[PDB]
Amino acid sequence: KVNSMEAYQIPVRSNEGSGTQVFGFPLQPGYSSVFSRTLLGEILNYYTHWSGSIKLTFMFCGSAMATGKFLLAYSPPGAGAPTKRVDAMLGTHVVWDVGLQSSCVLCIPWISQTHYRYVTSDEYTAGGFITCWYQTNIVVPADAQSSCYIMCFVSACNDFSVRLLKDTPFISQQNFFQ
Amino acid sequence: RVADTVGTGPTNSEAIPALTAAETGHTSQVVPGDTMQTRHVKNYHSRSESTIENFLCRSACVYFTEYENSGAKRYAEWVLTPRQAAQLRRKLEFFTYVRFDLELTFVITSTQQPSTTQNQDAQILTHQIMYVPPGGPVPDKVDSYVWQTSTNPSVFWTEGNAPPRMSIPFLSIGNAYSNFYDGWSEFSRNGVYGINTLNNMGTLYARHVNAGSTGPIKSTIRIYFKPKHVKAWIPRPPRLCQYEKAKNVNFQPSGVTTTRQSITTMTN
Amino acid sequence: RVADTVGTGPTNSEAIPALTAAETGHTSQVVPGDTMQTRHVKNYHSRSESTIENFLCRSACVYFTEYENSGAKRYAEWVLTPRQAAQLRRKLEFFTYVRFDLELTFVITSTQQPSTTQNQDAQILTHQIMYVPPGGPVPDKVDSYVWQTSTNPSVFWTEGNAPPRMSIPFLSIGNAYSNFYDGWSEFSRNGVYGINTLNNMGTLYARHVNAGSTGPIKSTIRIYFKPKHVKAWIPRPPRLCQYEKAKNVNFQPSGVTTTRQSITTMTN
Amino acid sequence: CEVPTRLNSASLKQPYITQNYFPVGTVVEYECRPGYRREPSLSPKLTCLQNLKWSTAVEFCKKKSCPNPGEIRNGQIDVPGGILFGATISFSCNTGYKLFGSTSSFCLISGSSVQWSDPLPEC
Amino acid sequence: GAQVSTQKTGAHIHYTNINYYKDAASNSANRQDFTQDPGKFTEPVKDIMIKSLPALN
Amino acid sequence: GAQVSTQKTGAHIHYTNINYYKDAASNSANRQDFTQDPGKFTEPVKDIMIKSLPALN
Amino acid sequence: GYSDRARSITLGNSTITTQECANVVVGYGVWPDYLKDSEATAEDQPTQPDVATCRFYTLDSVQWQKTSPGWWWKLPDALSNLGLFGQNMQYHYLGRTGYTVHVQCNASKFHQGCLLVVCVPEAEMGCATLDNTPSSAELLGGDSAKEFADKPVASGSNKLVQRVVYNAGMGVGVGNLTIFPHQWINLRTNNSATIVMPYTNSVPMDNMFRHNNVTLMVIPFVPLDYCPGSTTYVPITVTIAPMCAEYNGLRLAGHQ
Amino acid sequence: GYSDRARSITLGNSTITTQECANVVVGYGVWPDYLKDSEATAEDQPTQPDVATCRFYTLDSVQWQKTSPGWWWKLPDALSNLGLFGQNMQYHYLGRTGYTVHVQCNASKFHQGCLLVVCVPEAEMGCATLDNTPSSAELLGGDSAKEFADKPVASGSNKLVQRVVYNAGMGVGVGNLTIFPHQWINLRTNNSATIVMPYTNSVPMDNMFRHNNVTLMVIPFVPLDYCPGSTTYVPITVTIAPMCAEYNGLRLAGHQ
Ligand SMILES: CCCCCCCCCCCCCCCC(=O)O
Ligand SMILES: CCCCCCCCCCCCCCCC(=O)O
Repeated sequence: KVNSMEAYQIPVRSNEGSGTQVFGFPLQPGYSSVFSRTLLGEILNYYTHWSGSIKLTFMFCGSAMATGKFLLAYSPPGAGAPTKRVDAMLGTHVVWDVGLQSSCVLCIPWISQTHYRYVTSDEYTAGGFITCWYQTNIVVPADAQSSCYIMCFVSACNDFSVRLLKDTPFISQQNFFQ
Repeated sequence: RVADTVGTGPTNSEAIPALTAAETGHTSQVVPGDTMQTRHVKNYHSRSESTIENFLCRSACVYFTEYENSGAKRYAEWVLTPRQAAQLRRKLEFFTYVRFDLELTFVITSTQQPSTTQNQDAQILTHQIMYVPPGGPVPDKVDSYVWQTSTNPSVFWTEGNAPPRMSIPFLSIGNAYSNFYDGWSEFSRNGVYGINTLNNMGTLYARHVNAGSTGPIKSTIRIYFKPKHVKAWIPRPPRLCQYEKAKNVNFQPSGVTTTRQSITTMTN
Repeated sequence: RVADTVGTGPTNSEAIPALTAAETGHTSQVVPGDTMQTRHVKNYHSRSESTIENFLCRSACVYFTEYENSGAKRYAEWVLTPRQAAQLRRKLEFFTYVRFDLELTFVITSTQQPSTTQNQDAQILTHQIMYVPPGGPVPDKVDSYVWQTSTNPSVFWTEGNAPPRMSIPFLSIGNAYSNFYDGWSEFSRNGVYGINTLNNMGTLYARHVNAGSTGPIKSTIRIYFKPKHVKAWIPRPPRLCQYEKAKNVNFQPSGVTTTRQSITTMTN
Repeated sequence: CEVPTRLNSASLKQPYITQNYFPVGTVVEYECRPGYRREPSLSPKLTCLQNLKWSTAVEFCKKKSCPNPGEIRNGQIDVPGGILFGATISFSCNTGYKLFGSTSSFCLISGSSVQWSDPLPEC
Repeated sequence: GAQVSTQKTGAHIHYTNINYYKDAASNSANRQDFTQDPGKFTEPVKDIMIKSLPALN
Repeated sequence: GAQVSTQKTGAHIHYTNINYYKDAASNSANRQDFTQDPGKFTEPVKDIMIKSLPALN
Repeated sequence: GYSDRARSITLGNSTITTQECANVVVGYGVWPDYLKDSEATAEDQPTQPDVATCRFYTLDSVQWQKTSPGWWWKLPDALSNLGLFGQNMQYHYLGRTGYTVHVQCNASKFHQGCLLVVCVPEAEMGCATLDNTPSSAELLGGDSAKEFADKPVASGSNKLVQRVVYNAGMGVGVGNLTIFPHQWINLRTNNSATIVMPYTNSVPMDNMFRHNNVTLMVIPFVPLDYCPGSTTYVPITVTIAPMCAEYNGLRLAGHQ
Repeated sequence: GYSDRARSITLGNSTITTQECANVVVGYGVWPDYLKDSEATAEDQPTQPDVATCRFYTLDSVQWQKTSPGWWWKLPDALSNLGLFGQNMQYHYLGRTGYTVHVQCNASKFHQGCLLVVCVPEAEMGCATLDNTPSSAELLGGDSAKEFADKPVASGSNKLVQRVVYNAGMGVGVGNLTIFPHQWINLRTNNSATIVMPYTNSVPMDNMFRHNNVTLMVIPFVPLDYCPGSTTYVPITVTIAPMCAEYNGLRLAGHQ
């Protein structure tokens, strides 16, 4: 899916159940494969440390007749990633109601024990886990597609900051480009 | 200094800071206090290591070439470009147009090439580096008449001292340097396509002023660029692929990111 | 300046400055005048060589490593730590948390390794030292692409001059450096136990920029630390045992002091 | 062009290793070496440029992951270097329980995948 | 004609500078220009979008 | 912006200093901070213990 | 310039956006507050966790079928095992908490139905057998919903609960339940219901384990309907948020 | 007109009367307080239980024999399973708490001995084997005390903790431990020790499970003694009271 535009689409649908999981990934804006290539992650990979809050905006790209309800949750470290909606409910969540507005904003706050966190993988500077769950279900009428996609946009808040400069691990070279 | 957090309490109102519309192409200006209860925090953190000047103001090796004191290769020549290397090129192509003064440093190091010659006894090597703007008489040999440098700027450096360094002005006919050019050099839409149309910054030459010894010595010169007083406009997305040629933006297609086991996996 | 003595005379009172209670965990504030007759002495002695900054502000060798201009070992790499040596480590572990700027000095000395090669004639050696913060592309070879140092700080030093030296800021995500850590890196109470949890200060590399000669030369680099502007908290007792590993506080048990012939012997 | 660049994760395919002549515009192809899975995003191909140099090569394969070491009874497992191809996990027991079996378990390549050759001790 | 300015200090001191050359393209790079304006790139909409209000009305 | 301070002299003289760098983490170490406060470690008891008085009463 | 159809509620570290909802109902005109020093009886200092206990808790969903009678939740016993709210409730002897109930059910413009959300204080429930009272394993089940019935429960020798939907389990007309704070969810208009309830009791504080202050009942008055081809699984989700909760009487854990 | 030998301390719903005690020691001259808004880093609103968590907790006693080397308690891990203090510590990610330690040991006018009570911050402990660090099952045991040793622990292939009393397990002289807040219990003078400790760390908050801020050590410097005919069982009891405790980062329960 990385050699496509499908890497960008979050595939929600209508199922005979309630409380299942949509996606999930850890809060590492510059090391995790999900975040290491956005504009934020590309700027981070030039700096050793980072600090501040994160904005995650989710936009529903289904029909105008489809209706849904989701739970978007952040859970700080100390216990593993939640495996059930009830466990995720106990963290910092937002209930998204898909109405006339097509977008909702989950703001991941700064809950570090230090002032700054390392961009590279480090157990001591743990970030937490971000997950999504079906609050209710995606109810569609007849003659309307039941399989829909969400899209996620990442942004930094006005209290974000980065520290020591370093070289990017991405660009590489074996001879001089002539 | 980053904005301090504002303490907030519970809410049961009609204000909806969370729900927005991304279609308008507008980034939301939401703070954490809109979606939860927060405390008052005073932030002393500063965005001082994020200024474009500070980010780009660091010396970087853009090229290195070698010359000898015997044989056919007696002098070295480089057409100046900042696209030969990967690191500074990628750092500079975050923006479309840039404008900066330059600080130029050279690091020259000699090395005794192996030879059967005996009774070797070298003296202090002295090097000359010369800059020829477009239209100058380029040296065709090492003992040429153009190394007089009547108007061309030149530096003489004896081995065993602090490395040479000079300051360069903007030196551009255009109001800003262009990192990207979408067009050709001829009005008939053929010829040189791309940023090679605007690269006319001149040529650089280096030689040994003396031979020093009766044994062959190979000298290597490394060139370090440092942008000072930088002004940047029109930010652009970073290179996802790997650079291939300095002259063209030709690339080999690559995946958008790396893969993971599943959409619900917290391990890369 | 130390407090001056106060003259005292004889006493037949109920005040009992000598008798106290050590159980309260309080040190007595008694002067010599309480228990005897004294004269007035004006003391000009000063406690100026006892300030923590002055005590810790002296250069100390923390490590030294060697590299060559031929063969397999062409460059040297050290993960930065102040626990490799004994002297500065013991001086620094008088306190739990410290906070200081750093002054870094390097002493590099070459030495001609014995070889059967003849007609040897060396040129001036030039060395490069590079600092890679955590997450950088570490050099896998000597002629790698990362020695361009686009953003990584680097120094170029030619042999036969004053030794190189730069100033380092606090560079810590924590509010103070910790000399001791009682805990693990994982929340499940397993993994790395101890001060190794917080050591993420980066890595240092050193190489010859040229080969210089056709004969092998081994260069040794020594690294000297100097703490400036030091702030210390929570004093701790000095190490009675001898350090074994830099990573762990593991020690071999040792006697409390040395022995003497008898409890009434004035000779050790 | 000279012999293609050597990588720490990939090796030339069968036609390329034998070939000793590479004209301008020649494409060679790599393959994952044992113990290395292939990253889908990167393409393992190198073209010969006009300056008689190959195109930039990036590692086209990543190390494989040995299965979770599991949970031993009445003891602990260090797992110091992670669980990638070539790791080494150590085993231990609590005060009063004697380890019987092997002490370590290297992650090695057993067949088509990576496995831990040593079994779990009992204590 | 010396310039006295403030150094970079932590929160929670002055330096002196003289220019020796007559070109102004030869002076030390300016490391103290902390000025931000994200309005050009973020929030570029012609009509102001108040946060608490519905984006589409 | 030069600073004139007093040197270290015996008991029973001024020096001049200028800062050339813009970082404040690059200035000379401060060798003159003679300040003491042993109350935190010595005499840490909640209730003040006058010397001449009996410690336990 | 906004619309009164959307609404957001923030409590602790949780936030709930309705987007399409009717006006919030506030108990008996009273907003939940703390206990006054002129109405108190217990002399020890109370504890007020504030953020840990006063957050949105989301129970497990149920399914709205075409023949669903209805469901009920005893409010103190639903959150008994959830987060720090349940923990403090166990250790302490007396507690006092207000609630916010947010019921959610969405459907398409082609689905039809009508639910009644009623918060009933002191909802004592009768028994199928006249001789004995209903058991606890029958009256209240935490972590799940309790369902009503469409046919009268058989009498005999048991400790069951009469579950007839029309009698509401309390020997009253289900239509007359609109005396308590109530909200209606109409699938053609609403998608959620929000009711804020203060603390109601004859006493300043009480033991939550042995006494249930209020019982939340959701009953489909007009059945669910749709035409073949549209989504057949339509769930109903309930979110509860303790408000101004405080406890007195710290002792050993457990209600034994 | 009173005597400075008696003293009472009230915290929450607990009270401790000494009757015969030395002056209370207060940390480094600092009294434990809350976190200031100019030194904070985490942006969410903290919780402050106040009465539920800040009360006297009494651990299980130990026995002072004639040859007892000494005992140690990692302070955050001792109260991990006790009351609502342990519960909030599990659910929350960050915590910050000050302590009050009250050690009690009484005896008759014919018994003799001397204990040292020292609160040691960041008491990292070495291992019997140089190659590996000590395990958690060895470093800290909650609900019980950890004992020192009189003879050097045998080295080999293990994850034991060096327990020599003289080296204090930290490669330092046990006599030089009087640098940290310390109090002495002399059986001819004292019967209890009281030490108030503030929050010490290089960071504003921390995870209690993976990091121990301070370790309380009681060591008999002068041995216990008596003449035949008098009481031979002399225990030592330890009481800890969390002060100005607050937590940030409410999530799922457990430290996994
Ligand atoms: C010995 C004296 C030598 C002087 C040589 C001066 C060379 C000037 C080079 C100017 C480089 C300008 C790079 C512009 C890059 C761009 O187009 O963005
Ligand atoms: C050529 C330039 C090289 C620059 C290298 C910079 C290395 C910085 C090292 C910082 C050491 C900090 C030591 C902290 C010790 C402690 O934790 O107490």
